[PDB]
Amino acid sequence: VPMHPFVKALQEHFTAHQNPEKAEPMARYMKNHFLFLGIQTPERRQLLKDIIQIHTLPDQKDFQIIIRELWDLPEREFQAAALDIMQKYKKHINETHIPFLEELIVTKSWWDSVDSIVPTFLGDIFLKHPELISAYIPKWIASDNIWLQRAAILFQLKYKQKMDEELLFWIIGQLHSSKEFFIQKAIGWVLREYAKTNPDVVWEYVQNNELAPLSKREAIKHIKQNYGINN
DNA sequence: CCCGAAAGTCCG
DNA sequence: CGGACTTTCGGG
Repeated sequence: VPMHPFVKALQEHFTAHQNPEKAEPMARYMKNHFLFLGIQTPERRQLLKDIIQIHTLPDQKDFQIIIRELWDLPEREFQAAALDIMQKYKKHINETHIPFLEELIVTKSWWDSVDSIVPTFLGDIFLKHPELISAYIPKWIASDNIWLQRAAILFQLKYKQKMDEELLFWIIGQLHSSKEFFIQKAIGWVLREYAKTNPDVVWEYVQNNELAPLSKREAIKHIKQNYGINN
């Protein structure tokens, strides 16, 4: 069965505008886990737009198929484009897509893809269906996969006043001993971000609970100005 | 334009 | 460890 024509067209059009000179530092930035064509986001967005203008966005029946086929291509720009395309199908994504999103998180995994899946797509789903959080988050924390663990930490990133504080701090407690940079840093990020909404609660938490040095430092990067640094 | 964010390197 | 600095991207 041939590649979906929309995906074939995108592959052809991206490849015709590849930049091997830029591809080398772009690949180094992601610690050489992926090949790159060398196309940065503004042009990549336009090249996708070109193909949508010519071919139209595929019928929603093929949405998951398109994403998978792009996910399976070697160069990282195709996963970046896949996430752009998923946003165009946003209104069609719901709680039944959580396993599909899980599988994107644990394949071709790195911070660039995972951070574009978790606080937005999964965040929105669990905001609407908070009763489903306990069907997934305990498994993610217990798994060997650091990107599912990072997903558990960051899905509430943008919740602001809708943050479930007890849940957030419980998740962080489960993962606070991790020696993995991407877990320590995710903990720092979500605390720093939530501190923009509720600085008193984050300050109390970090002064009175164990965290990796990196996590605490990142958490209070801004709010330490509000409370001061004791001698 | 600006600022803040994932990262990243380089150094003491 | 953590500070100083780097580009790229999202967003006000």
